[PDB]
Amino acid sequence: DVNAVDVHGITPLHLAAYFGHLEIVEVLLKTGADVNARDNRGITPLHLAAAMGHLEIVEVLLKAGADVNAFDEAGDTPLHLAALKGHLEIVEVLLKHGADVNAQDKFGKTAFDISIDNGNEDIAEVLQKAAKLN
Amino acid sequence: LINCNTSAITQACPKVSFEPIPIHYCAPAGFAILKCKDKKFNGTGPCPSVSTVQCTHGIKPVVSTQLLLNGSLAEEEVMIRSENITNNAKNILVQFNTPVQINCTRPNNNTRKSIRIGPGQAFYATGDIIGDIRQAHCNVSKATWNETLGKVVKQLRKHFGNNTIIRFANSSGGDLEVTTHSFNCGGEFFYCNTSGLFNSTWISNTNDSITLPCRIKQIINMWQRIGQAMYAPPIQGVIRCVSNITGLILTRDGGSTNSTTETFRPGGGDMRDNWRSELYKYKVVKIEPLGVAPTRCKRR
Amino acid sequence: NLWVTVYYGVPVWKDAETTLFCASDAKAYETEKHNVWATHACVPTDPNPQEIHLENVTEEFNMWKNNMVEQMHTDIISLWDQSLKPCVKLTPLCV
Amino acid sequence: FLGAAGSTMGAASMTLTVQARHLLKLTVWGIKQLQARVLAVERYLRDQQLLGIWGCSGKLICCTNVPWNSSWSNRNLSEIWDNMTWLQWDKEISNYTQIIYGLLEESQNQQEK
Amino acid sequence: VFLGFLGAAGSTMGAASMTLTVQARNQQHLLKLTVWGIKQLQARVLAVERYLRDQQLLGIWGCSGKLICCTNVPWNSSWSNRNLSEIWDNMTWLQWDKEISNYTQIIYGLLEESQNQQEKNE
Amino acid sequence: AVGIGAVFLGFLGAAGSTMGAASMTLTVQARNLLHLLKLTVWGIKQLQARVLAVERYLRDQQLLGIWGCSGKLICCTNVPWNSSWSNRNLSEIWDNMTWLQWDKEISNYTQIIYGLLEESQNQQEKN
Ligand SMILES: *[C@@H]1O[C@H](CO)[C@@H](O[C@@H]2O[C@H](CO)[C@@H](O[C@@H]3O[C@H](CO[C@H]4O[C@H](CO)[C@@H](O)[C@H](O)[C@@H]4O)[C@@H](O)[C@H](O[C@H]4O[C@H](CO)[C@@H](O)[C@H](O)[C@@H]4O)[C@@H]3O)[C@H](O)[C@H]2NC(C)=O)[C@H](O)[C@H]1NC(C)=O
Ligand SMILES: *[C@@H]1O[C@H](CO)[C@@H](O[C@@H]2O[C@H](CO)[C@@H](O[C@@H]3O[C@H](CO)[C@@H](O)[C@H](O)[C@@H]3O)[C@H](O)[C@H]2NC(C)=O)[C@H](O)[C@H]1NC(C)=O
Ligand SMILES: *[C@@H]1O[C@H](CO)[C@@H](O[C@@H]2O[C@H](CO)[C@@H](O[C@@H]3O[C@H](CO)[C@@H](O)[C@H](O)[C@@H]3O)[C@H](O)[C@H]2NC(C)=O)[C@H](O)[C@H]1NC(C)=O
Ligand SMILES: *[C@@H]1O[C@H](CO)[C@@H](O[C@@H]2O[C@H](CO)[C@@H](O)[C@H](O)[C@H]2NC(C)=O)[C@H](O)[C@H]1NC(C)=O
Ligand SMILES: *[C@@H]1O[C@H](CO)[C@@H](O[C@@H]2O[C@H](CO)[C@@H](O)[C@H](O)[C@H]2NC(C)=O)[C@H](O)[C@H]1NC(C)=O
Ligand SMILES: *[C@@H]1O[C@H](CO)[C@@H](O[C@@H]2O[C@H](CO)[C@@H](O)[C@H](O)[C@H]2NC(C)=O)[C@H](O)[C@H]1NC(C)=O
Ligand SMILES: *[C@@H]1O[C@H](CO)[C@@H](O[C@@H]2O[C@H](CO)[C@@H](O)[C@H](O)[C@H]2NC(C)=O)[C@H](O)[C@H]1NC(C)=O
Ligand SMILES: *[C@@H]1O[C@H](CO)[C@@H](O[C@@H]2O[C@H](CO)[C@@H](O)[C@H](O)[C@H]2NC(C)=O)[C@H](O)[C@H]1NC(C)=O
Ligand SMILES: *[C@@H]1O[C@H](CO)[C@@H](O)[C@H](O)[C@H]1NC(C)=O
Ligand SMILES: *[C@@H]1O[C@H](CO)[C@@H](O)[C@H](O)[C@H]1NC(C)=O
Ligand SMILES: *[C@@H]1O[C@H](CO)[C@@H](O)[C@H](O)[C@H]1NC(C)=O
Ligand SMILES: *[C@@H]1O[C@H](CO)[C@@H](O)[C@H](O)[C@H]1NC(C)=O
Ligand SMILES: *[C@@H]1O[C@H](CO)[C@@H](O)[C@H](O)[C@H]1NC(C)=O
Ligand SMILES: *[C@@H]1O[C@H](CO)[C@@H](O)[C@H](O)[C@H]1NC(C)=O
Ligand SMILES: *[C@@H]1O[C@H](CO)[C@@H](O)[C@H](O)[C@H]1NC(C)=O
Ligand SMILES: *[C@@H]1O[C@H](CO)[C@@H](O)[C@H](O)[C@H]1NC(C)=O
Ligand SMILES: *[C@@H]1O[C@H](CO)[C@@H](O)[C@H](O)[C@H]1NC(C)=O
Ligand SMILES: *[C@@H]1O[C@H](CO)[C@@H](O)[C@H](O)[C@H]1NC(C)=O
Ligand SMILES: *[C@@H]1O[C@H](CO)[C@@H](O)[C@H](O)[C@H]1NC(C)=O
Ligand SMILES: *[C@@H]1O[C@H](CO)[C@@H](O)[C@H](O)[C@H]1NC(C)=O
Ligand SMILES: *[C@@H]1O[C@H](CO)[C@@H](O)[C@H](O)[C@H]1NC(C)=O
Ligand SMILES: *[C@@H]1O[C@H](CO)[C@@H](O)[C@H](O)[C@H]1NC(C)=O
Ligand SMILES: *[C@@H]1O[C@H](CO)[C@@H](O)[C@H](O)[C@H]1NC(C)=O
Ligand SMILES: *[C@@H]1O[C@H](CO)[C@@H](O)[C@H](O)[C@H]1NC(C)=O
Ligand SMILES: *[C@@H]1O[C@H](CO)[C@@H](O)[C@H](O)[C@H]1NC(C)=O
Ligand SMILES: *[C@@H]1O[C@H](CO)[C@@H](O)[C@H](O)[C@H]1NC(C)=O
Repeated sequence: DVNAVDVHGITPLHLAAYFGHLEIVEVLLKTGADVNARDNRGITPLHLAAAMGHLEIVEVLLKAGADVNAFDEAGDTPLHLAALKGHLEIVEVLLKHGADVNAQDKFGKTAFDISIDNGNEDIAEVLQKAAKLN
Repeated sequence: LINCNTSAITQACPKVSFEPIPIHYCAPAGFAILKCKDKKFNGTGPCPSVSTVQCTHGIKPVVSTQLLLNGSLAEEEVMIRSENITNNAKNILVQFNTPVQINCTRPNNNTRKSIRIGPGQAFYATGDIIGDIRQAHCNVSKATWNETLGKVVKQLRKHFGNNTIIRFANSSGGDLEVTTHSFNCGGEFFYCNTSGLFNSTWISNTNDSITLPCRIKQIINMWQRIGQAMYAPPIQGVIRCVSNITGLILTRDGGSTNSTTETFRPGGGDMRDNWRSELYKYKVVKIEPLGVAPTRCKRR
Repeated sequence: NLWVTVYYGVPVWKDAETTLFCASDAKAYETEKHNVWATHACVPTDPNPQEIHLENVTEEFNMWKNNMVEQMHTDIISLWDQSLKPCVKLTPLCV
Repeated sequence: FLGAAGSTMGAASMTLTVQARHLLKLTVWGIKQLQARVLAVERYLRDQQLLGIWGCSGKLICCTNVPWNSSWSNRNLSEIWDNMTWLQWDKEISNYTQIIYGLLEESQNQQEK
Repeated sequence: VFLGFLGAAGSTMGAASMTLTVQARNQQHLLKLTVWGIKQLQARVLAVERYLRDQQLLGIWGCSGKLICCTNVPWNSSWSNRNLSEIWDNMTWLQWDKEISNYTQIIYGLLEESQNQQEKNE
Repeated sequence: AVGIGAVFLGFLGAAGSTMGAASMTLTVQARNLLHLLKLTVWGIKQLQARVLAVERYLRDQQLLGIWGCSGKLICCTNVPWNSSWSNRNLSEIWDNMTWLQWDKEISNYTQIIYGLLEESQNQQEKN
């Protein structure tokens, strides 16, 4: 099934974005899978694609219509997951789509503060450039 | 630009139980099967004792890479077989004289939790609750498998010099079907790390179980044709399969180094090699009774 | 001079290629796909297989050039094509 | 007929003259035994129909007046009868089997004339 | 045997003799398979029996083992009344025994009597 | 046992007849030769009987055709007749005796008769 769902809310599109395979992602988005499919914890496939560091999967999801500021149970945008593990290009692509730099999670932490906390200054400078040009 | 357009087919997964059943092959009418009972078969060459049979023995159609789980046992000792020696491009196949019993468990509690604090708690928890579904660890006994490795290096001394040492490394790299031991129990395909299994070097005049991790992947590269596939999520119940290890597939790294230290890696990847490992000593023939022979005989 | 004579009843075999029928002792009480393929496509096994051993025989074996395995490979391809169907399957088709 | 192949050429030439003298399960195995026996009989009659062209029909040992090239045997032929078996000899002349059969059939054609 | 004969039945008889020569040089699914197998085996067994009967009839005529055999019975113009030049070109094998079906038995008996006379001459 | 198994006893008739009459009537007698469980289990047994009859007939025909008489019911062979086998006239055996008593006479000798026929055919093929 294209839109198959388990008891925990994970569709095959979540695992396809997780495991880093572009062909299954394209095929599922061609057949009509939900680009904004949400599980019990509010995770979108853009979250798993952005956090692990797969660029083209993020591009295929965003041109299919995925939400850029999508919020999970904890209120985390895919920008927070992109800046969580030092992925500069995913942050740059999400700001090219228009991710919110002022978006805060349930812990009140922005992408600015978690980029500062993780010690990756290069992502923080790009986020500062994006916030200045907003 | 050459038009290479992929075609995909989506159909609902049966999610059914799957076990291999030993099947036999028999010759049809007008044909016979020859079997060699010599222990030193050598692969290519003459066989001293050839006997005719009407059917094969028990063949279990098992697909596995770098190891053979369910298969026939060697009769007398360990033999290796290869098409060419030091060609470094053809697989070397080993049948063990004694079975190495391997057992593998997967935890089905699904209660492993960590008290995470700070940002990223939701993604950590999601990664934990996903990885509890896809994680396994198989057991290998050191005491029996080390003895079989000591037997197979003793058998490997004959083909290569026996003056320079040989050693074992892990898989070189490439597709995940080749680099990891891919085997199925209950319809779920397990990719098992074998890096620590082949870890030791061997020099001449020479109770715990080493665990080996196995990650479950839903996307497989199928062995029939080239391509990709996707299957059903794994069953929430526990899957435990208990079986021997009968065969081993090894690729030898060719060495231009003057020290000539031989390196062996687990290869596999071709199941035709796996079914050649069980049909090594069998041939199919037909009967031609009419023949000619010249002699000094006049007609009428 | 030499002349050609013909001889019949001579025990000479030649290697060849034929379709080999599978044999499997399957009961088909279970709904296993590997079991039902064995029931649908194979016969049961030999009860008393006749083993005849030869005293003097010379035979050159070449199992790497063995054909027998080439048919059984496509047999297992058919076996898991009828036994297991994936949720999504993809193959490249290039002009 | 494939048995006793361990003997040599000159011994097989003598021993061929000696040679001259649960219900669904049982049905599906007996039917394959019947295929074996019926195709054995059919192969025997087909080979006798083939041998009827050469004039040696019904006779196990026969003689013709068909000329034999020394290039086919490529051997002095004195020692092939005592120490060399049939199985090696058939593989010696495997490339040159159809042309001598064609030589027999036209030789019997002028034997008709 | 009999199944392969029927192909190319209506071709011309002169080429049919040569292609005759180069011819004669030569759980419900399981139950259905076995019952059609035993039907095919019964067909093959009766084919072998009919071949045995016709070969023994040729042995009565003295033509045992010969698919093409020459006899000494003279041809009678009242049997066919057909020219020799066009019978082998412009007539098939199937029309020939349709053209003689009342007269084949006297030919059979006189051939048997000629073989018996030839045996008596020895 | 239908067909070939019937004609194995087909020539058994007129067994007590005159020796000269049966040999003429061999040609005439040879010329005179012409629901679930029933077809799956029962049919293969009659198929076995019929193919056994065919196998016996071809074995007997091959043994007859060893001596150069393939397809011939009556054939003359160049083997001379030793006087120690019969030491009787040609007239009285064909005018008085029968086949059963004659095989009772030559059951001791027919084993070397078959071998001497094979040797004579081998000598014929040698020259
Ligand atoms: C090499 O050969 C060995 C020997 O056959 C194989 O080892 C077998 O491995 C399989 C795993 O794939 C084992 O099968 C498991 O059996 C469990 C026990 O239940 C069985 O017994 C009860 C009572 O008799 C039956 O009612 C039941 O149907 C089973 O036959 C099952 O619990 C397992 O899963 C079952 O239950 C789940 C519950 O959700 C279902 O979803 C499943 O579909 C399934 O029905 C599983 O079937 C088997 O026992 C092992 N045999 C042994 C130890 O002798 C190796 O797997 C083989 N190697 C390879 C690579 O295949
Ligand atoms: C089995 O493997 C061995 C190698 O382990 C093969 O031997 C090698 O065969 C190649 C091909 O013929 C040889 O290459 C040739 O070298 C000469 C110069 O020596 C060159 O002039 C030719 O043009 C050609 O390149 C090579 O020398 C030889 N030996 C080695 C590498 O030591 C062998 O052929 C293989 N046999 C089979 C049956 O696969
Ligand atoms: C066989 O064993 C070797 C040695 O352990 C394995 O090599 C290791 O491979 C992993 C990736 O598979 C490497 O990790 C990577 O390191 C880079 C370093 O920059 C890092 O950027 C990546 O994020 C990743 O962590 C690891 O370094 C490497 N180790 C060595 C010593 O080279 C190899 O993978 C094993 N092969 C198999 C099939 O098991
Ligand atoms: C085992 O098989 C190998 C196959 O390569 C045999 O190797 C032969 O070695 C000789 C040595 O010069 C070559 O001339 C041959 O071409 C090789 N191949 C064959 C098929 O003979 C080896 O001799 C075999 N050993 C035993 C004990 O049988
Ligand atoms: C198989 O296990 C080995 C460890 O025995 C893995 O090697 C480790 O890989 C991680 C990932 O980069 C490194 O951080 C470790 O330092 C490595 N340890 C050693 C001892 O090399 C290897 O990656 C595993 N194979 C697979 C395919 O996962
Ligand atoms: C692993 O190998 C052992 C050793 O051969 C197997 O145990 C044998 O099983 C067969 C089948 O019933 C018996 O006939 C033998 O007597 C057993 N031998 C011993 C020494 O116990 C065992 O079955 C194998 N495991 C699997 C899953 O096949
Ligand atoms: C060839 O056929 C003719 C005509 O059929 C035969 O003619 C016979 O003629 C006499 C005349 O008194 C009749 O008594 C016969 O009954 C006719 N026989 C037949 C078969 O009808 C003639 O005998 C035949 N034989 C040959 C070769 O001349
Ligand atoms: C008829 O058969 C007898 C034996 O039954 C033959 O008698 C042999 O004759 C030779 C010499 O000619 C003796 O050396 C043998 O001892 C005799 N007996 C045996 C048992 O061989 C007799 O020669 C035969 N006659 C013909 C004409 O063949
Ligand atoms: C799973 O639960 C059982 C029973 O509570 C326990 O004995 C076992 O150790 C648990 N497994 C793990 C891996 O902790
Ligand atoms: C075998 O591996 C499992 C993990 O799958 C582990 O719990 C168990 O302790 C291992 N067995 C031994 C004897 O170490
Ligand atoms: C699994 O195999 C190991 C081999 O080291 C053995 O010690 C252990 O007892 C086995 N466990 C079971 C449950 O059979
Ligand atoms: C066990 O393995 C070690 C290498 O880790 C080796 O030195 C030792 O000889 C082995 N024991 C045997 C083969 O009995
Ligand atoms: C080792 O190699 C030598 C050649 O140097 C050879 O004679 C011997 O048979 C080989 N094997 C052993 C076990 O020594
Ligand atoms: C083998 O495993 C040990 C584990 O302690 C590791 O330290 C070592 O690097 C591995 N490789 C070799 C060649 O010993
Ligand atoms: C064939 O086998 C027999 C077995 O008794 C033996 O006596 C004979 O010498 C063998 N023939 C050979 C080796 O040529
Ligand atoms: C050998 O074969 C040739 C044909 O290649 C043929 O012309 C010749 O007659 C044969 N015999 C001899 C003795 O050359
Ligand atoms: C063939 O063998 C005989 C007998 O040993 C010998 O006289 C003759 O010279 C040989 N001929 C050849 C061509 O070797
Ligand atoms: C028969 O022909 C093949 C064709 O290449 C050749 O390889 C083989 O050596 C020939 N057999 C002989 C000459 O005995
Ligand atoms: C059928 O007749 C046509 C007439 O043109 C001829 O070409 C063809 O060869 C004939 N087919 C056969 C099988 O004789
Ligand atoms: C017909 O028969 C006559 C007389 O036998 C003959 O001369 C002629 O060639 C035959 N053929 C044709 C086509 O007239
Ligand atoms: C063959 O016969 C037909 C009439 O059936 C006639 O039309 C045709 O012209 C004839 N052809 C030959 C070859 O004589
Ligand atoms: C052959 O005999 C039948 C029997 O009455 C008859 O109908 C037919 O006309 C006859 N054919 C010829 C050509 O005489
Ligand atoms: C049987 O014997 C009697 C005695 O006179 C004779 O008349 C009769 O013809 C014999 N039977 C046969 C079939 O010869
Ligand atoms: C055998 O026949 C001859 C000539 O007919 C005769 O003289 C002789 O008496 C007969 N002998 C016997 C025993 O009948
Ligand atoms: C015929 O045989 C019987 C019994 O052996 C005998 O009584 C009778 O005299 C014989 N007749 C002739 C003419 O030999
Ligand atoms: C034939 O053999 C039997 C065997 O008991 C014997 O009684 C009989 O006298 C023998 N007859 C002749 C004529 O040798």
